[PDB]
Amino acid sequence: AYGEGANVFGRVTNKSGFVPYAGDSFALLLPSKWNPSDEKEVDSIVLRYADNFDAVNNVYVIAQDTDKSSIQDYGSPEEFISQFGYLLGRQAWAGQTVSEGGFDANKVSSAALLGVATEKDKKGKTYYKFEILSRTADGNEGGRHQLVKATVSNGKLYLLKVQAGDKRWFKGTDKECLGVLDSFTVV
Amino acid sequence: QRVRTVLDMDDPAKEETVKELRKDINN
Amino acid sequence: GLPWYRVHTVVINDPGRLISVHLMHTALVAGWAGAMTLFEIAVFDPSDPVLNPMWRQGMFVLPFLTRLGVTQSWGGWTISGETSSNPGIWSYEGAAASHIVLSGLLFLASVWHWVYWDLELFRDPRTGKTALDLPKIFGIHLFLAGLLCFGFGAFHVTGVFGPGIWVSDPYGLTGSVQPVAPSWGAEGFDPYNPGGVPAHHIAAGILGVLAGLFHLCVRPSIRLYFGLSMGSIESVLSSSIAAVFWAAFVVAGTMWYGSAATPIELFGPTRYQWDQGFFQQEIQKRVAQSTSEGLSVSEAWAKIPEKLAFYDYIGNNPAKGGLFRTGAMNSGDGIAVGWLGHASFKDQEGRELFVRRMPTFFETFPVVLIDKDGVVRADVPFRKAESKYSIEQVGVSVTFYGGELNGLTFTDPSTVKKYARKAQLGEIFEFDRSTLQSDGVFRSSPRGWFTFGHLSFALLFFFGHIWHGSRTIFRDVFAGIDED
Amino acid sequence: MEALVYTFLLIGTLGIIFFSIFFREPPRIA
Amino acid sequence: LFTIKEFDGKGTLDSFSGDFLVPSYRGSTFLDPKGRGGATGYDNAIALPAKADADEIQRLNNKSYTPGKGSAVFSVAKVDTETGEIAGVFESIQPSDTEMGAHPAKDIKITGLWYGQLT
Amino acid sequence: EVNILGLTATALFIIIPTSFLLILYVKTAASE
Ligand code: CLA
Ligand code: CLA
Ligand code: CLA
Ligand code: CLA
Ligand code: CLA
Ligand code: CLA
Ligand code: CLA
Ligand SMILES: CCCCCCCCCCCCCCCC(=O)OC[C@H](COP(=O)(O)OC[C@@H](O)CO)OC(=O)CCCCCCCCCCCCCCC
Ligand SMILES: CC1=C(/C=C/C(C)=C/C=C/C(C)=C/C=C/C=C(C)/C=C/C=C(C)/C=C/C2=C(C)CCCC2(C)C)C(C)(C)CCC1
Ligand SMILES: CC1=C(/C=C/C(C)=C\C=C\C(C)=C\C=C\C=C(C)\C=C\C=C(C)\C=C\C2=C(C)CCCC2(C)C)C(C)(C)CCC1
Repeated sequence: AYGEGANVFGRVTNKSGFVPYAGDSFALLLPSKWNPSDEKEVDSIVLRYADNFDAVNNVYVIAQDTDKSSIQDYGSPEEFISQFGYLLGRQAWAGQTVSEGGFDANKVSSAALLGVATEKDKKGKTYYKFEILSRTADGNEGGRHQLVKATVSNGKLYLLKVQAGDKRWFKGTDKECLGVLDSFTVV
Repeated sequence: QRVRTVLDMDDPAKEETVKELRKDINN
Repeated sequence: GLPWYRVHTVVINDPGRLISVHLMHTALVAGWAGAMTLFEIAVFDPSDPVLNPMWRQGMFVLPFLTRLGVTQSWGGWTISGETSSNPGIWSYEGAAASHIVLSGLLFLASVWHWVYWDLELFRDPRTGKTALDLPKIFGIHLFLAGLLCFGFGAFHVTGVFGPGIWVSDPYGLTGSVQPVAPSWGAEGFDPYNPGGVPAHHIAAGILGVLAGLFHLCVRPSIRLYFGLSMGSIESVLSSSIAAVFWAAFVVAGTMWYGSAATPIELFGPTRYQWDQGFFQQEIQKRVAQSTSEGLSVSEAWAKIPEKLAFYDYIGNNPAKGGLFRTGAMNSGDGIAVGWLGHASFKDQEGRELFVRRMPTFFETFPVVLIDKDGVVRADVPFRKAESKYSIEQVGVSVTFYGGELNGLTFTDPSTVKKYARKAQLGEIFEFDRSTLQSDGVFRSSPRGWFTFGHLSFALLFFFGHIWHGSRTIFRDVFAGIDED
Repeated sequence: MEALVYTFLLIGTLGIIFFSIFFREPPRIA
Repeated sequence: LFTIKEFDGKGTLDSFSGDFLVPSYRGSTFLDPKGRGGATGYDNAIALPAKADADEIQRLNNKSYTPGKGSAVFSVAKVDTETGEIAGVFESIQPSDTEMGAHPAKDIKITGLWYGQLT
Repeated sequence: EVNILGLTATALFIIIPTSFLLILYVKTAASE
């Protein structure tokens, strides 16, 4: 390799904890600690990054070819997230249970909506923003926080989805999850 | 016959195959 | 008196009773060989040579008997599936009975040498005291060993007078005892070349005969005699033990890694054959060659032999059993009775998934089904409440293309998950677990048991050699220096 | 084993009678 | 699981009875000593790769958590007029735990005192 | 498939009295 001197009295080149990523008509600041992973749950996923510590803390974007011109044409944002109640993962258990505690009858998972927004960045196209607390009957990570930023630019729906366990969310991964959320800009 | 397909055929089931560990520079 | 760990030292300066105790040990070993062979013949089931071979039945000395030529028994059967011709005197039971008769004769000779120990042959004519000319004894023994090595390599294994040795297919499909032509080139040093064994034994026998003649004719130097204590039997004990565990380490290594002297059809497959996808790669190559030229699926797989699919199965893995999982491999997970076929899995829209095979390190492994490209597409999840990978929502179907299941496609129930879990172990086989009341946990091969016993014995004999070399170099201080 | 045990017992009895015939104690007092 | 949840009472003040919902005992996220379970778990004999046939179905495949029901009879005694405080006795019949559905449940008879304040 | 209960019975009935008699004979011949 080429010979160059070591870094002495040369300061540090990265402290923000966020590295830019430019993709197919989208750009976002990924967490610097996180690393890429080739695990496509939904086939529409084009980019996926996950935490090296705990892979529940993960982020991915989907590039779904769509018909509706603008995100407002998907109706109310509630109507939009009702359509997207499939990328949360349906329960693989079908047995009867009234013993979960704090859940509906025969159910072992629940999702609570905590945010509904129509944020804008630079052009005028609106961004549907959502926060969802997903509580599973086992209580893993104390629940999972799903932050969704969705829009369509040309003819493809671009939906950010960062995941964070409630255990890590209370520790302080909220800053990085919200940083990815605000840095997802579709250009 | 298809050495590229059979190499990919044994790609998912077992990553430690000789056929994979040999000539892996070209892949 | 003597301590319990010293009672065998009474025959150090008694050559006749040393010969007696050597004869006693030799009788015990030959009697064990005969009795062990008869036990394995009594508990052996020769009905299915293909799907229930000897290494699946816990046979230990039968592969070693087979490797050098005996194949048929007095019961009229042969391990190759052929019905027996005339076995002569040298069948399995005949060799066992010969070992038992030899054991009795050696017992009688041991008794005679115990009683008649004060033979003038063991007395030095020059001084009158008891002594052994150990360099000359070594020369005689090396000459005899070289003669035996040359005879075994030039007459037995080459087939000019003997039967030969076991030569098999590279994938262990067809194998038999055949004469072997020696390989005198660099290929003769190929461990898997059967020709390197006659060439080795011929050359080593010639060289051993030459070295035995040299030791018969030439006396050692005084410096080397005093340095190695050649007048002492404890020094030759240490050196012999050293050579013995060297050979034990060598045989354990060749046992574990496989060689031409370690046939797959006799000692079972290898953990490196499982890890490196030997039988799996050959099976897939045969299926691809048949499918690319003519024969379609479900009939190309029928061309796959039953023995090869049995070799491609982690239950035949020697590195899968346990230390206290005792007994035959059949007692582990049943006697194999048939090959259900190649479990092929498809998605709901249609693409062939593959169950990730279990490595040897894992007592248990997660059941995942991943794509041709190398991306996880389905699994049998633990949590069963998340993502898009559970079987019941991916919608994979298993088709099967083999013997009992040739066109039976299962898509809806948990039988798909069960077949995926069976497919992570290799080729799915039908097992009878009621004949021997089988356990369920995998057992070890005779190859693994041989390797473990010989490596443990090799380290124990390393300690024994170190202790004996200590004792023979330090004889003056182990006995006494008398205030000086 | 089945026949091996019978053979072992028979040859053990034969060895015992052989030792009794040949390697007995010398007959003292008449 | 000693429950009186979802219990309706029909009858007079001297004696009124009814039925109540009895949950399983364990949730579907409960794992057995071998890690097998319902909603989460193994649902397979992981200890040995050659035993999942039609004999462990009671232990692996079913894993039932279906709720049962129990019958309790109540009685009102020692009524209070000024502040509406009733304290009678009860006798409750309900099934026991089926563990994980492996064996049938026994019937538990629970007798004791109950107390209430009326507003 | 080996009658090992009978094998154990025969082996013990051979070993125990033979060893007992041999020990008695050895201790008798050692001290005349
Ligand atoms: C190094 C020589 C060697 C090797 C490699 C084998 C290998 C094998 N033998 Mg074998 N055997 C041997 C010598 C050997 N044997 C000898 C010398 C005898 C005469 C006693 C026998 C008699 C014999 C019988 C009767 C049988 C076998 C069987 C078997 C097979 C089953 C696996 C097994 O052994 O169980 C497990 C092995 C172990 C658990 C090893 C024990 C580990 C350590 C040494 C124990 C420590 C001892 C401890 C201090 C004592 C306290 C215990 C106490 C509380 C009881 C296997 C391939 C079986 C078979 O398949 O039938 C053909 C069978 O039934 N063998
Ligand atoms: C140390 C090297 C070596 C070894 C391990 C073997 C091993 C073997 N040889 Mg062999 N051979 C060798 C060197 C060797 N050979 C050499 C140098 C030659 C050239 C002369 C031959 C030529 C040769 C021929 C022509 C044949 C064999 C055969 C065999 C196989 C069975 C015979 C046997 O040895 O049983 C074990 C033998 C003993 C343990 C000897 C014991 C002596 C007894 C106690 C005498 C008692 C008398 C009587 C036999 C007792 C009756 C027994 C019973 C019926 C009651 C066997 C695997 C035969 C074969 O092909 O297998 C089918 C065969 O026909 N060999
Ligand atoms: C007439 C003599 C004779 C014959 C023909 C046989 C024949 C046989 N024996 Mg055997 N045996 C004999 C005597 C004999 N034995 C005696 C006297 C004993 C008591 C010590 C034994 C104890 C015995 C046991 C425990 C076993 C056999 C077994 C066997 C069978 C397979 C042998 C095999 O493949 O192992 C391979 C043989 C070897 C690997 C020997 C290699 C010798 C080493 C490598 C020598 C290296 C050091 C050397 C000094 C270096 C020299 C220098 C060089 C330049 C010359 C075979 C039929 C096996 C069997 O299946 O049971 C029936 C078995 O396990 N025998
Ligand atoms: C362990 C001792 C040993 C012994 C006794 C032999 C013996 C033999 N070798 Mg061999 N060899 C050995 C080790 C040994 N080799 C090793 C470690 C290797 C490397 C893996 C080789 C690679 C080798 C090759 C490639 C060939 C032989 C060949 C031969 C045969 C004729 C060679 C010759 O001497 O003619 C006279 C030698 C010459 C005119 C010039 C020497 C150059 C040759 C090509 C190399 C072989 C030299 C060999 C090591 C000499 C061993 C000395 C021995 C005869 C005392 C002969 C019987 C030849 C053969 O297959 O026979 C048909 C052959 O082509 N050997
Ligand atoms: C041209 C004639 C000829 C031919 C064709 C051969 C052919 C062969 N010989 Mg050979 N040899 C010959 C002549 C010939 N020899 C002569 C004239 C002599 C002198 C008498 C020898 C002495 C000899 C020895 C001593 C050995 C061979 C071995 C071999 C085989 C090597 C391949 C193998 O089996 O695995 C590979 C074998 C090895 C890797 C062993 C190498 C030794 C290593 C370093 C041992 C390491 C263990 C040691 C205790 C270190 C500690 C390890 C630690 C972790 C504890 C091969 C088939 C080997 C054998 O017996 O095969 C099993 C062997 O050990 N030969
Ligand atoms: C062929 C190899 C060999 C031979 C010929 C000898 C020979 C001898 N050893 Mg030695 N030794 C060996 C290997 C060998 N050893 C090994 C491998 C080790 C490491 C474990 C030792 C460690 C050792 C020590 C520490 C000592 C000796 C001593 C002695 C001397 C007499 C003491 C004695 O045996 O009384 C009788 C021994 C017993 C009654 C032991 C009881 C039986 C044991 C506990 C179980 C036997 C297992 C089973 C029945 C046999 C299967 C083993 C086999 C498969 C290997 C004697 C000359 C002693 C000495 O130096 O002399 C003063 C001494 O203290 N040895
Ligand atoms: C823990 C290691 C060790 C130790 C401390 C000893 C110590 C002793 N051994 Mg011994 N030995 C050993 C290992 C050891 N040995 C091994 C592994 C073998 C092969 C099985 C032998 C075989 C052996 C024999 C045959 C004899 C002794 C004897 C003796 C005694 C006499 C002094 C002597 O010559 O030593 C031995 C000298 C060495 C161990 C030096 C080895 C240095 C090597 C050769 C350097 C080679 C490096 C080279 C680059 C290869 C590396 C390649 C790599 C990839 C493998 C002495 C107390 C003699 C005795 O009779 O006892 C009284 C005797 O005759 N030893
Ligand atoms: C099937 C074929 C036959 C089967 C083989 C049968 C083998 C028979 C003999 C085997 C047993 C040998 C008996 C040894 C008899 C014996 O040991 O005698 C004690 C002996 C002491 O010997 P001395 O030096 O006193 O010898 C002088 C004489 O008086 C004794 O002969 O110790 C040793 O030799 C080795 C040193 C430590 C050995 C003892 C320590 C053992 C550790 C135990 C730890 C317990 C607690 C652990 C808790 C963590
Ligand atoms: C006299 C005589 C005879 C013969 C007889 C007989 C029959 C013999 C035998 C014998 C035998 C039949 C033997 C066998 C044996 C056995 C052995 C010798 C063994 C052993 C052991 C061991 C060594 C072990 C070890 C161990 C242990 C301790 C446990 C387990 C594990 C191990 C391995 C570790 C006749 C009449 C013919 C003729 C001539 C004379
Ligand atoms: C008399 C004499 C003498 C002595 C000798 C000796 C001392 C011998 C020995 C020997 C021995 C030391 C032996 C041993 C052995 C062993 C055996 C014989 C065995 C076996 C086997 C079996 C049968 C077992 C089985 C089993 C198992 C495997 C496991 C499970 C359980 C059981 C236990 C059942 C002298 C030389 C001085 C002099 C001359 C003569």
